[PDB]
Amino acid sequence: VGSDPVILATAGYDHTVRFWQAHSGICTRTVQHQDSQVNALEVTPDRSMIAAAGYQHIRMYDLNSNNPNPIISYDGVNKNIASVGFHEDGRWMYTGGEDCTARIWDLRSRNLQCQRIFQVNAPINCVCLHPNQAELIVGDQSGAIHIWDLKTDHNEQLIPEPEVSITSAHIDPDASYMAAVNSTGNCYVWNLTGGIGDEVTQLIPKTKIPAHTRYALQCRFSPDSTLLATCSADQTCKIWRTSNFSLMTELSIKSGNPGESSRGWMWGCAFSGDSQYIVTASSDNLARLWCVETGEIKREYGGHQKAVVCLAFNDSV
Amino acid sequence: ERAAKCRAYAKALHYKELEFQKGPTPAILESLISINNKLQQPEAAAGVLEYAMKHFGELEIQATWYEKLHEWEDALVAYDKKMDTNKDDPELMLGRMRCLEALGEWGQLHQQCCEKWTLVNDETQAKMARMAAAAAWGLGQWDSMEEYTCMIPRDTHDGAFYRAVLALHQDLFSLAQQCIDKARDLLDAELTAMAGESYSRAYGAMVSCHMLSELEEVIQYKLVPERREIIRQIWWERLQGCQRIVEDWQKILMVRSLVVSPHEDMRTWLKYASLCGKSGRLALAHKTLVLLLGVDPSRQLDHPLPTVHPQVTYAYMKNMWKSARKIDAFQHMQHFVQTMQQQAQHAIATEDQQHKQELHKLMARCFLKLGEWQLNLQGINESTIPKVLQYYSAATEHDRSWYKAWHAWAVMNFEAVLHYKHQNQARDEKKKVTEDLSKTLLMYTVPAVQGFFRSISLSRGNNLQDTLRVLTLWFDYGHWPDVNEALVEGVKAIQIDTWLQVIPQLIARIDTPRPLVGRLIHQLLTDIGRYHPQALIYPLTVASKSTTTARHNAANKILKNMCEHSNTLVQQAMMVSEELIRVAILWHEMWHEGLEEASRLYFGERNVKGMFEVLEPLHAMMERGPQTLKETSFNQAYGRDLMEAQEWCRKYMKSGNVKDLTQAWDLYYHVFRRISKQLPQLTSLELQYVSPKLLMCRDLELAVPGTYDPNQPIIRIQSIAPSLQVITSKQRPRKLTLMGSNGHEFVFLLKGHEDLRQDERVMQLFGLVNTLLANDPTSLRKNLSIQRYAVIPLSTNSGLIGWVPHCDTLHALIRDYREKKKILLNIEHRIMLRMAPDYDHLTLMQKVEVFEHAVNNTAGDDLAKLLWLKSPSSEVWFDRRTNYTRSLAVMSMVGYILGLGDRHPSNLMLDRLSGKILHIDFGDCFEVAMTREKFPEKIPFRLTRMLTNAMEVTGLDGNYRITCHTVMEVLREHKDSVMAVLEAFVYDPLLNWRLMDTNTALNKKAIQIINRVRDKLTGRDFSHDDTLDVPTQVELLIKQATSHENLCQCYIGWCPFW
Ligand SMILES: CC(C)n1nc(-c2cc3cc(O)ccc3[nH]2)c2c(N)ncnc21
Repeated sequence: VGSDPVILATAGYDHTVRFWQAHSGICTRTVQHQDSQVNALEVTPDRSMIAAAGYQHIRMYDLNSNNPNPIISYDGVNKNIASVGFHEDGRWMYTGGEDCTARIWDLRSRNLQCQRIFQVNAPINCVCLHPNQAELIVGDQSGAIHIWDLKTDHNEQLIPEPEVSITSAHIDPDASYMAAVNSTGNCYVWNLTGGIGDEVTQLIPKTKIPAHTRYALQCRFSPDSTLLATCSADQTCKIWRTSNFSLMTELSIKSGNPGESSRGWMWGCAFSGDSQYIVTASSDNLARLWCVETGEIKREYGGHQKAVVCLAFNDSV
Repeated sequence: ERAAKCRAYAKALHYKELEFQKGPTPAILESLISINNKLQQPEAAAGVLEYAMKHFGELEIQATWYEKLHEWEDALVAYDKKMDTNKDDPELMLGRMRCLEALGEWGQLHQQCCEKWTLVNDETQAKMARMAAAAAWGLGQWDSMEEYTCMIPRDTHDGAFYRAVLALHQDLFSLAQQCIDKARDLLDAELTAMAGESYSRAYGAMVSCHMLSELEEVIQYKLVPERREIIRQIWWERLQGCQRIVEDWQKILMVRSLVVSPHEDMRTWLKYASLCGKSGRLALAHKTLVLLLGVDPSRQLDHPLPTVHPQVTYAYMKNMWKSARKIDAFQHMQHFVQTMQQQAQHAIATEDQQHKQELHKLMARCFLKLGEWQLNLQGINESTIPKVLQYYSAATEHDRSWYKAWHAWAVMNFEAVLHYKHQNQARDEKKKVTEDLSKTLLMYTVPAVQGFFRSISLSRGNNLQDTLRVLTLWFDYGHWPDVNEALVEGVKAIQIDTWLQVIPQLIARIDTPRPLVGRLIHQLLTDIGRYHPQALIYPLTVASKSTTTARHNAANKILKNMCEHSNTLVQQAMMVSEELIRVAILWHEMWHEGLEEASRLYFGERNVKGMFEVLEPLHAMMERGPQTLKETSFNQAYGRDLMEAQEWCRKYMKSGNVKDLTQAWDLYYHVFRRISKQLPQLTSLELQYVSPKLLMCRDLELAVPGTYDPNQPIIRIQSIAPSLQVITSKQRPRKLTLMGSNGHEFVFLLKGHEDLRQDERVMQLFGLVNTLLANDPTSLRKNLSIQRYAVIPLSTNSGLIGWVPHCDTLHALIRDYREKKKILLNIEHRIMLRMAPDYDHLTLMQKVEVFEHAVNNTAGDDLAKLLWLKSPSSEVWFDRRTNYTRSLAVMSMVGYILGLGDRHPSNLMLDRLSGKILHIDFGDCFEVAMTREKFPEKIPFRLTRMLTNAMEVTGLDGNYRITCHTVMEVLREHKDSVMAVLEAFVYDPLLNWRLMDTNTALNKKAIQIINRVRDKLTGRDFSHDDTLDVPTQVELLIKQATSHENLCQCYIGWCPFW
């Protein structure tokens, strides 16, 4: 199940974490995650085990032992845990919580405690790690984005438009671009002054995309740095050219008549390694696989009883 | 026939709206403002226009919008913009002109008419005539009037009207006589031509008919020299009385101008100018005063003002302050006063006493402004304090009476005390210090006290604030003889009446440890005892049964003093209250709560020392022996078990066993199971079992609770109804009903275990807010009021609440509708759980979806729909809605300042006869509900989806928001009275307990709450730094009260989807 070269994971309000075989739609294994909805899923760089950020815990089921239950649970934090992220070298894990803290966990040791804590006023929705492993980008509900230098412990903060909750941020693998998406449904793009190694690492504003009228729920860059994907409460995943920042492909699930009252938000996405395909999480209980170029619905992974809020997607050798 | 015409309309609006429900078209939008207008519902329709703007910028040209929004001043500058950018465009000019004729800008209206006379447009030629006739009428130029009248057709009411004026100037009264009777008939027939769907031309016909009847008196003023006082009286009275917006009075005066020049009217035009300043048309107000001065728009700006007419100058000076130039304004005042006192002291040759007096009274007003303005320009500090105090005392001198003068002086003195106290807390934050502090505070306290006393006497009927203030000083000043002397002088001086307003506050300090303070209180209360007892017994009775010795001691003393006096009243009231507290929680009910508590401490907490404290008062309670049949029936079936269950507990006390203790709980759980069974059986109480004494009571001298007030003959407890329905609830409250000595019956809620003393002061606040709303003319225009209750506390546990008729809880009305229409009551709830079983723990983002999901698959109607089906007609449906929208808004704002939380669907209700809404349960006050740990309210007041729905379509734009600012404006104006009351029970010694619940000294906590409140009353409630004006703050509140993010967070019971 971590032995298949393609790990595809789905989580939601239905107390399971389901694993799928990408190319078929067959659900492989399914895992018990009770007493909470899953907020975020992320497969560890090591491909050994997957993390499930939820209500006041991060349970972590194993991809190699192909069977058991959580190897590691992390506790002692109140209010939700919104984002997870790992540092390339095996042992570090980051989290944004409703408790207004970004936290760094030593995976290679004991303690329900965490190695570090970074307080903010206002809950943290998303946390991601600059590819250089040196800085952690933190977005909160006030509309502030914090760059946390993991060396200098210097915090530096940036608000775009906000008096508006920034919902997710992400940063292209090539470290050229950073993107923040907020509850207005805007998408901000910054250029990266690659300071690094004896660092500066500045951000130069490039564009605001009027991506959506409704909440924008997540944003993500293709591994290529070619494309920017934006998921939203308008039941849509919009894929943007990084050359143009114009709309390339729109994936959506909006009925076919004004009187259907929605059914489903586009909660998340993950690109494929070759950036050819995109996975989609939705409140209509499905994950979906799309052709990024045609916007074809190349598959529909059905199983969850209740809504789907997370994906994880892995293509490593 | 006339009452039957609006019925046709109301019932058409109902559908016209229900149509707009299905799809907002500019078509409907047009026929909605129209029909709402015939229905002479102007402000509701004005809401419709707001929606017109914020969706279709599509009768276009922002100047045409500013014109329909009667905002001529905005439309004029927007029409200039649109004329200079574009070309001539004959219609742009017409609008540009209408803006002038409403603004009374005759100078520009006449010029704009002549200067542009190509006007190849012939309709443009026709409309042109009417305006440029009145324009020339305001500019004297009668030739110009005649020319432009010779172009107005004699068929129009307007054509016939302006002929009447031209004749009356050129003295042709037989012509003028006939022109009026024709203009009447040309307007009579015109009011049936546009038989409803007209402008404020049905309201402005009353402007023309007024002018026509006045213009017939102008005829009377030419021929008969002996109505020159009769006519001027009716002219003058039908003015202070009359209320017609600025614009109409211009015209009305212009009629009177044909006969009396402004310099003979003066008071008339100063009164008019006065109004132009309050409504905020200063540029106009000015031009009136410049004429009355007959001296420059003080273009010679560095020069002194002319003292020729002291009254007119004073107007100008404040018009100056209200205008931009206000350091300048302040200057001219200092000097103007100096010129005035010299114009008195010398120029008063004896045989001129009236001039002297009016001159001293004008000065007192000047001195008040001087103090007022000085404060505004400088603030409060060591340099202003003496000056304004001097300014005010000076004002006191020249008027002696005058509430305002004596008030201002006291408040200044009282803020001097505050300024220094609050400075010294600053000093102590970082012996000769205290000795100068005490000399300081003593120096300003005594006059403060003194001031408030003379101010109170001059109010009488309207002084709650001042009265409360006297108390702050009285209680706060742990009594230094100086202050005590001044108080005891005052107490003697001022009427007893006064203190009734304040009885709860006084009794809150019955047991003041400070000796010099207590004495006076007791004395005062006993004198309040002498005249109007009744106003005293109930409140004293509560106190006389108080765990705290001091309280019930000193309470009894006053009652004793009242027996040498009204003994059998003290005696009756004594027993009626006792018995009602027995009836409130029956013996077994107390055992039922006391057994639950004791099992939580023992079996759930290992607390036997807490447990013993729970049961022993219930054991000692019965130790007295049964006294009513119900107490004996209980005693038989449970007494023996319980008395021996305590036996085993008291064997354990000494043996320290656990097998001794386990025999007791064996017996204890036995009776619990017995009682629990019989509890849902309690659905009625009969007096003859429960309290016999109360059944016996016939024709008492005691007054029916909360009915006593002077003015009104005393209504007494003539008999108590034999049965009490027990409303089945968590606190099974009884529905007690009394028979009145006037005939009519009086119903009450007899509550068991809720400290009703808070809700009491809350009523007090509402009382005041009602007075304020009655006194603001706009609020009075719209009948705006709060529903208050009669809250008669009985103990810390119990009390009586006045029963309001014709009401069902919001929850009820819905529960019924849903069951009638076959909808599952809690459907939004079930839907939400079906979607997300873990709803309570979702991220905000996640919740908002689940919430929206529920909302989108359920009817938003119900309340709107059930209120239509209820209605017996359609006009009755319509006015019940007008009443609803307004009453709901009033409490929205009031509730906000009060910080009134917990507004779930069972805590508010709707009077099914008037349509008005009413709130119950005022426990969760101040931010409390939002500060709590579990499930914190984010809502400022329930402005929920079915409440919105039930209003007019275009609701929040219409009557709701309008009524919002109005209420809020009244509140901010009277921010001090409102705060007097609030401080009164934040710092109330017996009520601070509701702020140590932030856990589940207080000095600092109480400070916050009040600051929080002031912030709300000054528009600082949001951004610390901004000072938001009303409509902004209002808009902000609605926004917040409406946000899905806020609502999806509400505790589910609150029903954020209702
Ligand atoms: C039983 C339901 C319908 N109900 N609750 C009340 C009620 C009003 C009320 C007012 C308070 O200040 C404190 C508690 C209260 N409880 C009421 C009332 N005052 N009059 C008529 N019905 C009423």
